[PDB]
Amino acid sequence: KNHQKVVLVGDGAVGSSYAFAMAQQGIAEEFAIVDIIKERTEGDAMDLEDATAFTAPKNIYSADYDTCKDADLVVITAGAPQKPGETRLQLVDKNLKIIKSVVEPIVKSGFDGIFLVAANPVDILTYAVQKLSGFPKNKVVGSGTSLDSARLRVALGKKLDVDPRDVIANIMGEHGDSEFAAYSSATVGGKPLLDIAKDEGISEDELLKIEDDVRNKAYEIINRKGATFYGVATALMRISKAILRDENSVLPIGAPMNGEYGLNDLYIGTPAVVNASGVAKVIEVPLNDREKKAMADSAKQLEEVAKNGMAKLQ
Amino acid sequence: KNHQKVVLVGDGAVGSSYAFAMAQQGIAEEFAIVDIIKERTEGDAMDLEDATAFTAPKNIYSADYDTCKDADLVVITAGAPQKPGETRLQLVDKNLKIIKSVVEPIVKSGFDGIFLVAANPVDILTYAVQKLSGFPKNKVVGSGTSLDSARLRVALGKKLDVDPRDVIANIMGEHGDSEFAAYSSATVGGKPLLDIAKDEGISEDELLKIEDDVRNKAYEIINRKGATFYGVATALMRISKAILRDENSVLPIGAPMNGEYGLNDLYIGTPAVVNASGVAKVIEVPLNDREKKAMADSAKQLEEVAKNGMAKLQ
Amino acid sequence: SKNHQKVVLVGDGAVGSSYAFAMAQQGIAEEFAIVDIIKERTEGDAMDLEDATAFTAPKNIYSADYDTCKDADLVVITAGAPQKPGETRLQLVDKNLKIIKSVVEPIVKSGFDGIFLVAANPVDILTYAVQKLSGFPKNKVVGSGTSLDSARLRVALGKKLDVDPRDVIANIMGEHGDSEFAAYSSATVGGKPLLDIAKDEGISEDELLKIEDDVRNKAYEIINRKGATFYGVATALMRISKAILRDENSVLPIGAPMNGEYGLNDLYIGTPAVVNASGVAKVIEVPLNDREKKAMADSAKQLEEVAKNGMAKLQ
Amino acid sequence: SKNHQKVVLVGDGAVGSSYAFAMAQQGIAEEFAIVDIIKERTEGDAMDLEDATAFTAPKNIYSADYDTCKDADLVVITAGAPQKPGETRLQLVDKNLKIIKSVVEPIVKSGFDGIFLVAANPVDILTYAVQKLSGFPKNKVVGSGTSLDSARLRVALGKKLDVDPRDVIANIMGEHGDSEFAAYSSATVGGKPLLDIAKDEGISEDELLKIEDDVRNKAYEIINRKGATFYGVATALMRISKAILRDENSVLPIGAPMNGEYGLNDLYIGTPAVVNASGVAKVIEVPLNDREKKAMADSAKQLEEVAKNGMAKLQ
Repeated sequence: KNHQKVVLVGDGAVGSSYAFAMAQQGIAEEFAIVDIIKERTEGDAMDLEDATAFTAPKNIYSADYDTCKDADLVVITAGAPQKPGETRLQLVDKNLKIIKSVVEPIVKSGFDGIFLVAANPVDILTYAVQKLSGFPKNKVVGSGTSLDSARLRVALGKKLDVDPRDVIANIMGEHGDSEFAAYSSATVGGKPLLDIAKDEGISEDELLKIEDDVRNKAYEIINRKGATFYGVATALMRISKAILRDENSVLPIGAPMNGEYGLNDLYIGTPAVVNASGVAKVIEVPLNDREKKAMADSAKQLEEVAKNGMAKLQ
Repeated sequence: KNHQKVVLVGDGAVGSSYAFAMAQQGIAEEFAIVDIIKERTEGDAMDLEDATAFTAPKNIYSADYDTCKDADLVVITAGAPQKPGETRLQLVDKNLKIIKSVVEPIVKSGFDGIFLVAANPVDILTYAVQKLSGFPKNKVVGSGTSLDSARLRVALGKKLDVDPRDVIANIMGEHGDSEFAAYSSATVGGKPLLDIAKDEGISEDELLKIEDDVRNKAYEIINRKGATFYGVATALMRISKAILRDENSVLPIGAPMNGEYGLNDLYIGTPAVVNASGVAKVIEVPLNDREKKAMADSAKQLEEVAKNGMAKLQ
Repeated sequence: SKNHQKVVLVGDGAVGSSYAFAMAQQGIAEEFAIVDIIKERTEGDAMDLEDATAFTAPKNIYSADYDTCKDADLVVITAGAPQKPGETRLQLVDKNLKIIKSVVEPIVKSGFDGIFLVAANPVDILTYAVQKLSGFPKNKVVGSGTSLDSARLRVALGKKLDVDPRDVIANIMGEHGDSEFAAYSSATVGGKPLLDIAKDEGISEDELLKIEDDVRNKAYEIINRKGATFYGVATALMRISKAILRDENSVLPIGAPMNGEYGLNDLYIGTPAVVNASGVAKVIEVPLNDREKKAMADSAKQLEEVAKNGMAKLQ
Repeated sequence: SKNHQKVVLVGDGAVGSSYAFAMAQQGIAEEFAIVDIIKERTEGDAMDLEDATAFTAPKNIYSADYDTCKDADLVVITAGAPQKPGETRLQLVDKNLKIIKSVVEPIVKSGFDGIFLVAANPVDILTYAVQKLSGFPKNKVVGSGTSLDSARLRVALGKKLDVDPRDVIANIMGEHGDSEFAAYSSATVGGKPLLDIAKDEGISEDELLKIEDDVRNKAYEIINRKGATFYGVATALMRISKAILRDENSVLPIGAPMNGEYGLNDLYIGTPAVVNASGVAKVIEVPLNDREKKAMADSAKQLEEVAKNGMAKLQ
């Protein structure tokens, strides 16, 4: 084959934004859009097409699951949101059944590329996507704590007047309320962030609120304009370029665990090296006492829910 | 001042997409969002911020009209859509009153940058923005037939298997039903498009439908997914870079007329040279008999509606 | 391949070293092999060029031999000695034909199955030779041809009109060299005839024939100032290389295989052509007015006799 | 200014010509003046570099004199003669101090009010001199300093770990040259200590001291192969130039004015620093372990005596 083919599954606000971000960046020459309502996925290809007159060329079209036979990359944003009076366990059970109905026909098409999974809850569903496909663990890449890392970075940028790209600051654990900022491993210019904190008169106090503001930014953005999508759309575009450009770039992702942090048989938020084979390397960072306790607490929790969910899905 | 400041006015789907497209492209270091509902324009700055961790740095914030004092660029997407049982004349009268309420406070702030006007109907409202501001005509740039040119280009690309960027094909006239494709001036590689048409067995017949499909793509996209925004968002980003990078780039825009096509005292769709001063040069293209008749018909029509509208607005 | 893309450069002179650096800046091709005779120089260059990768996109840059071509997507041939003072164009031709034979045989022996881009001068003779000697289909030998001088014409018409050179759609056509011409009648700015732009701007017939002549002399004029010319063609090579590796189907002026276009066949010559992952997708046959019809015929007949005598002599 | 940005290059040697080409590829700065002694070469170069603009972003590239600096945002000084065989470092110092005096006086006389970026070797002595001789605040003289060798260290640690060199946060620090060191204790990959990466990867203390030494020798090793080194620093200059013109507040290793950081004052020296439209925004004072504390002190004391004797001699 002559050029690179991404398949997006799920053309909601997250998925649409991803497709547009890949249109602006001129990444992937062919872009397949797969969802249930074919009239919408068509309208979206027609709308997204119009950008290719000012960006790089791209053949964007609406498709079905079979398009994956010759895909390099399947991006799964497929899932229903949290309806009021739906608990997290019902959201989990509803979304596992959605992801089973996406993975099985992708794998039946003879797709042998890389998965990036972005559907919430993302570390449960990255686990599920690997279980259901049979794919090697490194060829299922989780979006995981990429976005919330990006959020910690943008917040620490504004507080220090540093380009967000040079804040090496990681949100780690299960994407969601049990995640934490790995502040003791975090640096700007090689200099510890907890040293920058002490010279800038930024207390332990403020850093725990900065951390808690990252966890609540989804809520705060949903509560203002109804949804959140540009952040993750961009995080997804960035992991997409590490894979397709074979970069060996260092990104916080939902990465398969094989002993790192004392964890196994689990996807969870850590810095990883990302390339054409997916997760190349987990980077196992030094955790202080609080971070170590949040990673253990976050992981054990995530494991029970992801295994009962697969057991109940069957 | 040390860096470039864009102000978007109007943070609907068109405006939001524009802001994201400028975030991906790393164009403008400071990006002000002005609309009525401050909780939405805030939510959008918070959402758009998150991209700057993977793209170039950008200080995006919600503001009011006063932010324009030190703006290089004001992008006006402000306007209400066409409600069913609203005629075009009521849409015109409603949108003129909206644009008067945007222009007056921008000009009161002491803004002395460039306008790009994208609110529909765009050639009436580019006219209005120039009348209301008192600004020299070249410092009011219309979005005009940029999008629909982009659409003709993408359609002729697919039909010939040519990168849409190398189809030099212009939609001209008033953006809307009275516009036409300047096919006799259109070329690929220097070679006339009507010669490519005759070798490719593409009839006069097919080209008039290709033209009519460009005019109906808004409708067709609205009818599939409820709205159209990625095309114009990208067209707006592209004209935005010609201004801010002082490019002297050739783009189809709503350009001020001073004798070109036998027209005066009018903004209308033509290729123009775009730079840091706005419209540098109108490019007056050869029209065949049909194109000349569509440009005259489109322009006279647009003039009566734009002058009654300003007369009624007062 | 496709998901980790490999360019091989053959010839790490000024043109080739500039090419590698332009491909370093643009972040195009994940792997970049340099093949030249003196390995201590091709190594020193890969060491200097990798220093860029800390600020540009990642790239595996290294000195190699001809065997590296087995898994290459794209082989860029800049190799050949330039014109010595008492050397005739015929001896430059005969010398560089024997050099390109000595590059092509080991490329083919490596099992290389990707695309050639030929930049060695004289470029339309040597693109002919690369095709005859490789056995590769005509579409997978792309000649740099009139890309650079097209770039020169566009930049000169851009300074004259204060237009972005990327929107000045003017081609230099024919054999790259003294016989080439500006296709001014087919040339356009936003779809406007350039001859009409010329008449409104007070640019006469004779100023355009000088602009055309000044393009053919720019190499000499630059060589006489700073000893050599390379940034132009380095860029043109990078641009054709991006159309191939990104499968763009972009319209570029190139040395394009002829099959009836301009009444020509069994020749590579300067025309706008659609370029993608398979090399030359589509030759654009542009309309020629009476002067440039006669310049294309004159340029092509000439280039044919020299390419056929040269290959007859080589073989 | 801001909306049409002007860089002036002073010195169109190999380093400066590469810089201009990298700035051509990246589409940074709308106007680019080249100021050197031999005007026929600075013209030939502007003619060759403009040929790029047909495929890259538009740019007004031209040969100028020192007066062009009046409306410049950024003046890049690469100017100075390299080390002649029987020349001591003191005579190289004394020769290049008198050259930089002869560049700085007419820049200042033009009414130039933008930022200096100083790349001429020895770079931390000559950044000191550019500040003393210009009268400009310390923040508006940015030294290229340890940017290139930082780039070298990162590319070498990237090949060893198969990590994108852009994610290897390792700095070379001190005086650019033989006294400089790799700040390995403060160095990190995704927030992981590099010394921990070293111990898991079986990379010993002695291999890291060789990697450090191999960075200090890379210039020599490249010069011995291909006569000169330029693509590295050309790139480093382009990167610092983008942080200034885009007001990025990006963290880069540079020759940064000292005001108490490392117990140093009244010196330019290699440290990571935040760089924006006002030049040096913020020096990052990184933690030094016992070896690199003693390398920074040793490097800085040395550089101080030579910069003060040299300016005493010049003045």
